[PDB]
This record gives sequence, C-alpha cells and structure tokens, in this order.
Amino acid sequence: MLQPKRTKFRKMHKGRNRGLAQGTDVSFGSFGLKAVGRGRLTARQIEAARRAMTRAVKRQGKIWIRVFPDKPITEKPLAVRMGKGKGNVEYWVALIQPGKVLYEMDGVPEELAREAFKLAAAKLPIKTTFVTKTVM
Amino acid sequence: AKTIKITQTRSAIGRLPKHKATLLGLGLRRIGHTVEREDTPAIRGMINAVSFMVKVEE
Amino acid sequence: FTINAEVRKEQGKGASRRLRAANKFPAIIYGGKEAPLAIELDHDKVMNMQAKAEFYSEVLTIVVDGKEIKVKAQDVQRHPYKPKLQHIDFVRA
Amino acid sequence: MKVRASVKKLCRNCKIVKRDGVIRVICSAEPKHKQRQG
Amino acid sequence: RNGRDSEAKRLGVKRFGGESVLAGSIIVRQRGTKFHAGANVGCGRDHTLFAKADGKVKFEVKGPKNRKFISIEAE
RNA sequence: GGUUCUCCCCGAAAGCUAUUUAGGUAGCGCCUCGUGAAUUCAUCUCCGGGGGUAGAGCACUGUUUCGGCAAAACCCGAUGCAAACUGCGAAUACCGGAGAAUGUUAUCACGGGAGACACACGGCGGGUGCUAACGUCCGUCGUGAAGAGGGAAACAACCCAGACCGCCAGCUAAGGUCCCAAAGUCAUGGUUAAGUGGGAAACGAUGUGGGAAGGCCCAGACAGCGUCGAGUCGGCCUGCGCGGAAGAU
RNA sequence: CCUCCUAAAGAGUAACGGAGGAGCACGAAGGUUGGCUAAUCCGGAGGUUAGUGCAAUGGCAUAAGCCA
RNA sequence: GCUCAACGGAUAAAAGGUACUCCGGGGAUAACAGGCUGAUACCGCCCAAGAGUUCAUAUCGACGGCGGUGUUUGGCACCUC
RNA sequence: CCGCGAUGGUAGUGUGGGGUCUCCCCAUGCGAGAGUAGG
Ligand SMILES: CCC[C@@H]1C[C@@H](C(=O)N[C@@H]([C@H]2O[C@H](SC)[C@H](O)[C@@H](O)[C@H]2O)[C@@H](C)O)N(C)C1
Ligand SMILES: [K+]
Ligand SMILES: [K+]
Ligand SMILES: [K+]
Ligand SMILES: [K+]
Ligand SMILES: [K+]
Ligand SMILES: [K+]
Ligand SMILES: [K+]
Ligand SMILES: [K+]
Ligand SMILES: [K+]
Ligand SMILES: [K+]
Ligand SMILES: [K+]
Ligand SMILES: [K+]
Ligand SMILES: [Mg+2]
Ligand SMILES: [Mg+2]
Ligand SMILES: [Mg+2]
Ligand SMILES: [Mg+2]
Ligand SMILES: [Mg+2]
Ligand SMILES: [Mg+2]
Ligand SMILES: [Mg+2]
Ligand SMILES: [Mg+2]
Ligand SMILES: [Mg+2]
Ligand SMILES: [Mg+2]
Ligand SMILES: [Mg+2]
Ligand SMILES: [Mg+2]
Ligand SMILES: [Mg+2]
Ligand SMILES: [Mg+2]
Ligand SMILES: [Mg+2]
Ligand SMILES: [Mg+2]
Ligand SMILES: [Mg+2]
Ligand SMILES: [Mg+2]
Ligand SMILES: [Mg+2]
Ligand SMILES: [Mg+2]
Ligand SMILES: [Mg+2]
Ligand SMILES: [Mg+2]
Ligand SMILES: [Mg+2]
Ligand SMILES: [Mg+2]
Ligand SMILES: [Mg+2]
Ligand SMILES: [Mg+2]
Ligand SMILES: [Mg+2]
Ligand SMILES: [Mg+2]
Ligand SMILES: [Mg+2]
Ligand SMILES: [Mg+2]
Ligand SMILES: [Mg+2]
Ligand SMILES: [Mg+2]
Ligand SMILES: [Mg+2]
Ligand SMILES: [Mg+2]
Ligand SMILES: [Mg+2]
Ligand SMILES: [Mg+2]
Ligand SMILES: [Mg+2]
Ligand SMILES: [Mg+2]
Ligand SMILES: [Mg+2]
Ligand SMILES: [Mg+2]
Ligand SMILES: [Mg+2]
Ligand SMILES: [Mg+2]
Ligand SMILES: [Mg+2]
Ligand SMILES: [Mg+2]
Ligand SMILES: [Mg+2]
Ligand SMILES: [Zn+2]
Repeated sequence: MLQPKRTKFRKMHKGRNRGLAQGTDVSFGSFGLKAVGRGRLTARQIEAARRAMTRAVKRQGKIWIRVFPDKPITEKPLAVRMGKGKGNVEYWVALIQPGKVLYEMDGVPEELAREAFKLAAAKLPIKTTFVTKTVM
Repeated sequence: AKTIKITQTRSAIGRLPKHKATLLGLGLRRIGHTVEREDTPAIRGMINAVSFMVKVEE
Repeated sequence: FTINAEVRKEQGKGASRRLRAANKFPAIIYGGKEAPLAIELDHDKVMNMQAKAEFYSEVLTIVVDGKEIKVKAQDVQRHPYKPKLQHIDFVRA
Repeated sequence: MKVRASVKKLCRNCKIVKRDGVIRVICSAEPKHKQRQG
Repeated sequence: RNGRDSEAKRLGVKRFGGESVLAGSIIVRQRGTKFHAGANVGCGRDHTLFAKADGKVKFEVKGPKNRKFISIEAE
C-alpha cells in the first residue's frame, strides 16, 4: 500500500481537481490503462488493482504504476462536532485527471494485457480505457 | 466626423458596477433609450464593454 | 501517403475548437526558407493513415490548394483520452 | 433462475434473449445458467 | 497547538512607475533588497526605498545579476 | 413589551478596530442635511508600472516510479506530484499619466442629525466539514433585507424587471402558445416507443439511428458447409432509448 | 508580539484552519577603514548547496558572512 | 517602579455552593420531536480471489468498486424557551 | 550592456450565455508554460 516515506507537512488543504492529466502516453511498457474520468484513487484501490492484474499475468512480464498517492486525506471521528482543529490523516490518495496513464505492462500478449487490465479496472472508482504505445 | 446610434436592449438591474458606470458614460438611462454619439475608439470600447445589452445602428 | 489540406482562414482557440467539432483538425507546415503554412486536415482520413507506423518514418505529400509539399511528421498532439488527433506539426523535407 | 444486474453468457450454449422488455440468458445445456436481468 | 499569526506589515510598492513624488516619499517597503536604490533613491535601515529628489519613479533591470533598481528621474 | 395625524425628497448597516467585550458601547466605514472647492470623480481608449495567483514546470526545497551506473548512496536518462516548491508565468485587478464623450458634482473637505456593528441566500475563488448540510468561516459580485410586477404549480434570497397617479390603447422581457389558461393542434427535416420525456450509479444487453475503417466472399462466404446461391462476421466512435430502480394517510 | 501558508500575482482579509517562534542578546556582536570568502566531496573539484547571536520569510559577494 | 501575560491595563485589595432557590430575557443557545445532511448504520448491486472431491457463480464472496433507504450512531442549530 | 527562440496547437482567463454543474461547454477578448523549427 503506497504512501510517501516522509512528507514536509502532515496535513494538506482539500484543493480542487481541475484540468487534464500530464503523463498521457505509454512511456515505459507496451500497453497502458488510462483514466477517462476524474477522481481520487486511494492507496487501497491502487493496490487492489495491482494485485488483480499481477495475478492475471501469472508473474509474466513487467508492471509499472504511473500514479502515486501523495495527498493525505483527513477525517473527523464519529460523535465529534465541527471545528476543534483539522481531523487526523486516515488514508492517502492520488488525484486523477482524464488522460492519466495509471498502469503500464510489457512482456505479455495484448489479449492477456486487455484481460489483466479489465480485472484491474473493476477495482477502480474511475472509468478507464486500454491504450498502446505510439510511435509519436 | 460620423455619429452612431446606441440603444439599450436589456435591464441594468443586477449588472456589474463597471457596466452600470459604462451605461452612464454612454448616457443610456433605460431600456429602449437611444442616444447619438461620436464614432471614436473610446466610444466603441464602451459599446464593446456592454455589447450584450446595447445595439448599435451605425 | 497523400494528404489533402486546405489553408486556414481563422486561427486561435475558438477557430480550432470549431474545426474539431466539424471532424477536421488544425496542422502546421514549417521549415526551409518559406514561411509556415497553417492547414486544416480531415480527421478520419489522417487518423486512419497515422495508425500505420510508416506515416511517422516516411516522407509524406500534403496537397494544399494545387501544390504538393513534401513533408515529414514532426510532432502530434493527441486528445488526452480519446482516439483522436488535436494537431500535427509537419517539417518540410 | 439467477436474478442479477449483470447477466451474461456463461458458456457456448447460453443465448441472450429479450422478452417483454427483460434481458434474459437461456441455456440449452445448463439450467444453472438461466438468468434474468433485475 | 496552532492559532497564531502576526500583524500584516503593509509592505510593497507605494509609488509605481511614472508617478510624480516629492523628496522623502517612500517608494517601496520590503524585507531586504528585493528592489535596489538607483539614481536619487535612498535605502533606509529597514530596506525602505525613498526619493531623495522630486521627480518620476522609474523601475529598471540593470547589472550582471539583473537586479530590479528604482530611480527618480528629476523633473 | 409598547410608542397615537398627513404628504413630499433622500436613504443605510448588519463591517473594521477596541472593549470584564461578545444580543451593550465607542471611533472609523456606510445614510442625511448644510457650507465650500479643483476638469474633483466614474466609464472607455491609449501610455507608464510593480507583480508571482491561474496555468505550467521540476533547477531549487520535498515527494515519486522505472532503467542504467556504482560506492543500494551518488550521478545520469526516462515519469509524475506540492497551500507553507519556483531556473517560468497569464487573464483580471490595482497604482499613476494623457485624451474625448457622457453623467443634476456623480468627488473631496468641514460642520448639524443619525441609524448600524444578529445578516440571509445565490454565482465565482477558497479554508473547514464527507468538494455532507437550508453547515461553518473568509474574499468578491448579485438579489433579499429595505423591492411590488411577470416567470420558475405553490416557492424572501433563482430568471426577467425597478411600482409618481389614471386609461376597457399599443410593443416587448423572462417564460410560453392541445384543454384547465392568454397565444402555433405552425412550417420543414430528423430522433425516441421507454409515457423515455415527467428522479437515481458502477455495471449489464443482437433495443434503435448515424459515421469512419476492417476481415471473409460467387476459386461459393456466413449456420447447413456430406450444401447451395449473396451477403456475412465483430470490433471502433457517436445520437436517442432499456435493465440496474424497495417505504411508510 | 514575530514569520510563513490559507490570501483569489497592489494593500487588507476569517475560523477552537495548517506550521513555527518572542517576552532577548551584544561596549562589541556598535561605528569606520583596510583585508578576506563558504558547504561538501575526493592540492584539486565545486560555487554559497555555507554563513547570519536566536523562528520563518524576504535579503546579503559592493557582501549585510568573516578578520584585524 | 507593572508576567497590570485576561498583555487598550475595571480595585491598592477577592474563592465557592444552591435540587431551598428567585427575577429579567433568548428558540440569538442545549435536552424531546420535526427539518436539512447521510459520514456511520442498514439493505441492494458490480468485479471474481478462492472455498465447495471435480467445478468462481448449488451455497459462501477475499482485495477493491457502485448505489438505495432515511433506518442506527451522529453532524447542523432552521421551527418551538 | 549583462549568458536564446518563432509559427501553430494546447493550458489558463475578463465579460456575456449554457450544461449532464465536485467539473465543463459556447460567443467574444486576452493568451501562456513546456516543446518543436531555428538562432
Ligand atoms: C425532554 C423534554 C422536552 C420538553 C418537554 C416540553 C415541556 O416543557 N413540557 C412541560 C409540560 O408541563 C405540563 S405536563 C406535566 C404542561 O401541561 C405541558 O403543556 C408541558 O408544558 C414539562 C414536562 O416540562 N417542552 C416543550 C420540550
Ligand atoms: K510615498
Ligand atoms: K461604532
Ligand atoms: K455628517
Ligand atoms: K459569497
Ligand atoms: K435593490
Ligand atoms: K412519464
Ligand atoms: K482584557
Ligand atoms: K455567590
Ligand atoms: K415528541
Ligand atoms: K441495488
Ligand atoms: K460447478
Ligand atoms: K422550548
Ligand atoms: Mg485553487
Ligand atoms: Mg472561449
Ligand atoms: Mg409474461
Ligand atoms: Mg490575519
Ligand atoms: Mg505575515
Ligand atoms: Mg431613492
Ligand atoms: Mg490591536
Ligand atoms: Mg497550480
Ligand atoms: Mg504555489
Ligand atoms: Mg486610471
Ligand atoms: Mg457587537
Ligand atoms: Mg457581527
Ligand atoms: Mg456571525
Ligand atoms: Mg458574513
Ligand atoms: Mg462556494
Ligand atoms: Mg448558512
Ligand atoms: Mg453549502
Ligand atoms: Mg431588520
Ligand atoms: Mg420580487
Ligand atoms: Mg413573484
Ligand atoms: Mg404565481
Ligand atoms: Mg405582440
Ligand atoms: Mg424570448
Ligand atoms: Mg387559449
Ligand atoms: Mg403541426
Ligand atoms: Mg418518468
Ligand atoms: Mg439508465
Ligand atoms: Mg496580497
Ligand atoms: Mg489580489
Ligand atoms: Mg472585510
Ligand atoms: Mg471579517
Ligand atoms: Mg485567524
Ligand atoms: Mg485586551
Ligand atoms: Mg479591561
Ligand atoms: Mg424565569
Ligand atoms: Mg434557531
Ligand atoms: Mg434534534
Ligand atoms: Mg452471487
Ligand atoms: Mg466485501
Ligand atoms: Mg436526527
Ligand atoms: Mg448560522
Ligand atoms: Mg417544530
Ligand atoms: Mg413551521
Ligand atoms: Mg502562440
Ligand atoms: Mg513560449
Ligand atoms: Zn450456458
């Protein structure tokens, strides 16, 4: 389950999630799973998807994770009122914009890659599409 | 030196203060009010600023 | 590879988005002594061509008005998440 | 009968049929494969 | 454990380019030399730049370091 | 808590600062009346300015993945991320100058009289909260407050629009034109068959319309292929529908 | 009371919002003139990556750093 | 000459109890119920790790995903002091 | 005096309007950064 080893600060402003993604090409492998939707991916979701695709390929080829969950998300406990300081960090997320390549794969046939990424995509809260490396 | 006719087509109610100040600059007072003004870049810029609520007969 | 192109009349964001809504896309030819030439291309025709890998290696012919310009594809801007082309740079060969 | 939001062919003998506005899977081989969307 | 801040110091440019100023007039309040004192401009103990003559404020980028200088062009 | 006749003109605030202060009060801001005074003020155009926000980027400060290299450091190539990162950097906004037109001086100062210092919703930019709340806290604009009329069935705060009085005249705005109910059972070309329209997602499916390109195929395709006589297969993109869809008079 | 961020590129701007500091020190650690330039790695490389009496931000080689 | 630090500093000089209580007020502000919300709760669904001799789907459904209800614990303080 | 850079596209954005409104789109104006040709 991915998490920054350390951070300069513990808590982060909510912020917003506008714009299109940077890292829209299959840069490392042959095949990619690309976000077409917008949202947050938790470290748990990223891991669940990784396990699904890794099992599918049966330790064949190589898998890259292009996204890293570096944004800490706080929550307030049950039965506490508003205010009294910002809540405690509970989990980490990666902000996803449309076009973001999430995972890449190499060293498998395209049919197996499509199958593995289909099984991964079912774990994710964002709509995805299968992509391949281009010349340009 | 030519003039142009400018007519206010929509209400000033709820518009930005700068837009109301621009209508005042053109001398437009109410919906349907037509004024005759000299055709200059300064006048054209005022029309441009409130073009959504004026019509020009040039 | 032969590509029919028209010279662009309007330029900028508004013009470019209107092109793509009408199933065309903008492109640019530059290089050599001659000034750059901004062109419109048919989207489906070029998208089918550039699926072939020879499109990026080989010298292409762009037919603009009634003049055949030899070029190579220099850069492509793809749509972030759709199988579509936003823009192509062509260099004069 | 399996009543599911996701109905699909489970084998080669499964057939998708729409009956009275309902997607169904009918299978000549396996009664367990019979599905209705719902 | 938080909940503290200091009073805002009203730093920044007081007279912009081309403004006519009297001698003594403060042009910029700043922390350190974000701007430097050019012709007819003094630098106070808190790095305040002030006019030493009547004239118009002029910002300029000069030197090998490419530093922002403020001068007064005398009227 | 209550505060008694009439008409005319203007018309707030619910903020800042301080307060044994927090539903009080004071100065300032905003209202009003008077007096005085500059092309004083505003809009636009042009000119002179400083920006470090949006965006972007990764040299820096951190964070991050892969490969290479190698004391797994470092270094290099490749990939991202940042309110408290910036070797970049807008739009706007703001300050100043000049010029015209327009505006009942709209500006500033001084003086007489205040009220107000519980704000609300909506838009945009945000903190907080669960990008929960008709939630909470700022910035900024709008409306309500203190604003009637028309629209949104009904509906302070949304849309249109600012009611001096009278008219059994006319034109329009938003919104509408089959009947309730004023006005098209209007025209032309399409789509939908779900009463979809007139709640609801992941996801599921030979629903149905459009588009570009493929594979196979009269050396006979697609089920029959121990057969006869033209289409056939299944991806892609897109319009409109279908299931997913349980609540108490 | 100070520094940063929130703060929407002038100023200002709230919350029991996010992070840290102060209630001093110094007759030199002040004034001036002259002189000098760091971290770190292995004389060389490197160029402030150090230093600032103490937080943080903006500054500082003409050095504001450092010595007489 | 002030940790007058509650830092614009009521006095030079000050702690508590009240279920024995009392007055002026407030739905400006809590307890009940309503309302808004739906984190939580409850119910349903998607993917299919696997279990189930064999076999993912008779039955159960790990890692994760999407909803519905108003239905628990709560949030808010809009109505009523 | 103080050691880069078009064109085109993209991002953002003022004003007005719209949607399926956590985010976008349309009209109009402004228009980067990075990168490319090149210098
Ligand atoms: C958890 C309690 C919530 C409150 C209850 C209620 C209230 O005050 N009730 C009175 C009643 O007293 C008499 S009944 C003995 C009266 O007859 C009856 O009308 C009524 O006033 C008393 C019980 O305290 N409030 C409105 C809210
Ligand atoms: K001054
Ligand atoms: K007061
Ligand atoms: K007065
Ligand atoms: K607001
Ligand atoms: K009003
Ligand atoms: K219906
Ligand atoms: K006090
Ligand atoms: K007592
Ligand atoms: K009750
Ligand atoms: K369900
Ligand atoms: K079985
Ligand atoms: K009560
Ligand atoms: Mg922002
Ligand atoms: Mg636009
Ligand atoms: Mg039946
Ligand atoms: Mg403050
Ligand atoms: Mg500060
Ligand atoms: Mg009035
Ligand atoms: Mg004070
Ligand atoms: Mg940004
Ligand atoms: Mg920043
Ligand atoms: Mg001006
Ligand atoms: Mg008060
Ligand atoms: Mg108040
Ligand atoms: Mg309040
Ligand atoms: Mg307020
Ligand atoms: Mg908001
Ligand atoms: Mg509220
Ligand atoms: Mg809200
Ligand atoms: Mg009132
Ligand atoms: Mg009204
Ligand atoms: Mg009404
Ligand atoms: Mg009505
Ligand atoms: Mg009519
Ligand atoms: Mg109309
Ligand atoms: Mg009728
Ligand atoms: Mg008809
Ligand atoms: Mg319906
Ligand atoms: Mg549906
Ligand atoms: Mg500021
Ligand atoms: Mg600003
Ligand atoms: Mg304020
Ligand atoms: Mg305030
Ligand atoms: Mg504060
Ligand atoms: Mg005090
Ligand atoms: Mg006191
Ligand atoms: Mg009592
Ligand atoms: Mg209340
Ligand atoms: Mg309650
Ligand atoms: Mg099941
Ligand atoms: Mg589970
Ligand atoms: Mg409740
Ligand atoms: Mg409130
Ligand atoms: Mg009630
Ligand atoms: Mg009621
Ligand atoms: Mg350009
Ligand atoms: Mg550029
Ligand atoms: Zn079957």
